Amino acid sequence: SPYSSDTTPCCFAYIARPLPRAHIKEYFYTSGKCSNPAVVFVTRKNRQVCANPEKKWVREYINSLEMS
Amino acid sequence: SPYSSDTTPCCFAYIARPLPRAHIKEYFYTSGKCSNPAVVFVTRKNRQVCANPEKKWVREYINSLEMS
Repeated sequence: SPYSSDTTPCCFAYIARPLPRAHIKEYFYTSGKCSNPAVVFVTRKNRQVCANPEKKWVREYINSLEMS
Repeated sequence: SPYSSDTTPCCFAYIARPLPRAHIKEYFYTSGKCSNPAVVFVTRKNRQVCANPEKKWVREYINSLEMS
């Protein structure tokens, strides 16, 4: 992008415990304007969380999110 | 902080036009886990925007936000 005036979702920490996919409205990755590329889950309570794609349940949710 | 698993509001761009303080629920600064320290306004539509403190209306809103 050329220019965007909006806060960027940069995640640096990672959660060890998994989250309730049921309460996980949607998620998304983040990088470029950050220190490292990581994932970000979002529940219905506008709650954002940082998760690494090197986990066993993390990639399980992303794959269970974008199905056919 | 020791460790926090949450996306950080890092702003790098800046808006030239001012915003409607009336629709500006609240704002906050951002830095540390970012490239540069900047301000961030938030309207009732959970809309976040990046604003520099070197403007004429920006510091006007922050000062008009935290009054006595």
